Amino acid sequence: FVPKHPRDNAKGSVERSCRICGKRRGVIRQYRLNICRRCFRERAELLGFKKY
Amino acid sequence: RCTKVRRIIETGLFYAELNELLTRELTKEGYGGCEVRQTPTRTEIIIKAANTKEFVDNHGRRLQEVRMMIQKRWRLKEDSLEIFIDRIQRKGLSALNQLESLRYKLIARIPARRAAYSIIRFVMDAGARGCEVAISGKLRGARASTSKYKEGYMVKSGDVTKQFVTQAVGHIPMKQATIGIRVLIMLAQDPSGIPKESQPDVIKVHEA
Amino acid sequence: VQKIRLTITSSKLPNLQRVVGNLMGKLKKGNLEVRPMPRRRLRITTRRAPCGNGTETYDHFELRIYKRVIDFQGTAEAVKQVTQALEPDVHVEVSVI
Amino acid sequence: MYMPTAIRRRILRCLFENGVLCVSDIQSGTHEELDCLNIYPYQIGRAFVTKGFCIKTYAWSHAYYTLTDKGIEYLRNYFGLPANAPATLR
RNA sequence: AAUCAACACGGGGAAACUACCCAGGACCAGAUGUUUAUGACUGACAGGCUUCGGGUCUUUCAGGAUAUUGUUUUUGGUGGUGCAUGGCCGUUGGUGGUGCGUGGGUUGACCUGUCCGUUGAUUCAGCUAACGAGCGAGAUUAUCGCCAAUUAUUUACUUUGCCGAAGUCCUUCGGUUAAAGUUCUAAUUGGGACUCCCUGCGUAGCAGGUGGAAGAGGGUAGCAAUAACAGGUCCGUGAUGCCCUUUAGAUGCUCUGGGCUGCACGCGUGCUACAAUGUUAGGACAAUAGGAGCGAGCCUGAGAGGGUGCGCUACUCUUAUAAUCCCUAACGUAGUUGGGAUUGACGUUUGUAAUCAGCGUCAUGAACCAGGAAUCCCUUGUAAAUGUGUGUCAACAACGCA
Repeated sequence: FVPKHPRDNAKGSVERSCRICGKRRGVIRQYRLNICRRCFRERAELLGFKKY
Repeated sequence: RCTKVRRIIETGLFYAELNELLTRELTKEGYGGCEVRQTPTRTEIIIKAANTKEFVDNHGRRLQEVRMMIQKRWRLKEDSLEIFIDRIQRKGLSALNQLESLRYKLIARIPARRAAYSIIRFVMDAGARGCEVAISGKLRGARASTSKYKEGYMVKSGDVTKQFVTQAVGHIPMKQATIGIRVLIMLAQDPSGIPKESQPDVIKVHEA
Repeated sequence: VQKIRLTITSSKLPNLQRVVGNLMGKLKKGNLEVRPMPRRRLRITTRRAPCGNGTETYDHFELRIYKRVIDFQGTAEAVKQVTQALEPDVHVEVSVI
Repeated sequence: MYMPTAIRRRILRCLFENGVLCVSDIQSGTHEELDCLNIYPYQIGRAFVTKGFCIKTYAWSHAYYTLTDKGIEYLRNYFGLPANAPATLR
């Protein structure tokens, strides 16, 4: 366990995953959401985002 | 100590995790959404469900399983968290509740006709202008094929969808294949009930 | 006496306009003297298809942030009473100057 | 799994005291409340479930372990405490 | 993934991780159903083997039931099947369409309702064995443009008054909790445009005109019916059926290194040019974003860069005196001060790593003289030029969204 390669500023750090997804394919870091897009768009209306 | 941006987004992200949590606990109690009140030191949350007795049985032990699960997750202090419950009047017209009734049946091997026209009758008699029920996936054959059962009338377009139309999507895993359940329910406007204003289609002329 | 600022923030405008009415209403009762900040559109522009298939179409998701600032001279006794609205998705930061 | 002995007790006490422990779904993740790797509470949690001492509910990459009737009777046998004896208070 | 509807698409700008692929070496996440307190299993100093080692090995100390052996099968899998499926999305087609109740026609599939002008429109008008209810269209929502109410002297400004500096008799700057406000600034509630008005044409409406901030859906978006495509995605998911993998010399997970960047060649989207309506040198107005990371001012160095870290939880502080254009010079029709590819070296930043990253410096100074047959996009603040933010991001945009 405790993977020894550093991962400070790195794509596969554990912060960088989609929180819901657990996967990192297509991540939204802006406004500190840290959520994958497919994962995002299922549950965007709950967060208070809306189409206009 | 946050920005004016982040206090909105943290509270949004709080709510959506909280709501996906209380899908998976309160399936038996019959969940119907919630509201979150945020204060710097105090948090008050209204859970809403049909079977309010099923909480209060065993002198309110079931709520204290949930309340610790919230408290330990976000590491909030007790006293500073303040959960209530409040009952659903008219279970007929809430979408998440009636989804669960159609989920309850199709596990226990009722035909899909009879499962829909159970709830689609129960919605309309309770008090609603229309409702639609879709049961998408694999019954009988190797190909999947779509049932759609509708009554009343059901508005699909514009802004006026968002105000009037309640809806709820889900799925049932089975021995054979993954079905999808899907129930849209349109409402009547009340005079200041619990929508207020009428549709932008309709107008009413006074009598002379 | 430490002329105090409220700073009222919201996602939704109807839920805001209740709280502004109350916190302006209560300065009528207490009689404290009473003194719109520009709103943000947090636009996030995700590609709406999951896979790479199909014509590249993009949903636009604006979260809106309405923000108002009341402020007044008030003596710490009177201000404790006014602060205590409680609405969904509204915030009120108190700020001493 | 090999746990060390001292960390093992203060998990099963944090289980017994609270009733619900939360742990990140992700393994090799530092754990709050009790400090350790997040493999440690997670892998013991599914051991209890097989025997049937707790219920697992999973949401948003977070695992919740709500402790049932049997596990309350078991952990009095383990720690050696009189009955009554957590977070079922009213 | 392969016509449109694959080919700057998978937000896929891969130096490691990401990562599936290839070469080595570890780990057990071996859950739950005979051995062992007289040590089941576990951790490691130095020096050997070795890419590097408590993987192994010569030594020999540290812990303490969390077990071992065999039997069961959990769980994990970016393994296979999108021709088993859920959801989501593109498309047929955002075109004007779709089909119920009762009645009538037909043996019946089925039809009628849903048919001579008008509209973007099954939009209205009117015909009429049909009459009446729907859904889509419209309405509504969002913003841009014009208004005047409602607030604002420590988050925007203006006027007047004070105190400064120059001018040096009235002009321009900078400052001010100091008096009055709202034309600029910010954003809530309402008003506003309806083919209403006039003239032609044909009741439905159409064309022009006056006025008007705006005139014919005010502009632009958003939302968008039923019915289907074996179109896409099991490489987004604790969405998932079945198949096989778990014989641990693993298709689980992880460490070091390498790949996805390999080039006789063929196509797609783009970028920069072929100059003089230009380049070179010197001089002289934006908007939308984002930010407890942005990074003020002042020093250091040709330059890139470096040091010190003021303000700001933001209409306050900051990225931030944009670039075509304009005005003085230089050049002179040449593969030329056009063009800036490809190569040699030095000076550096980011990073565990520069071996295929970016920036600077001096040298090197290519193909290209407007592009055959073919094809694409576009009607007004549009095309074209011209920059700036943002997404990815430690570092890197010729790309996407604004």
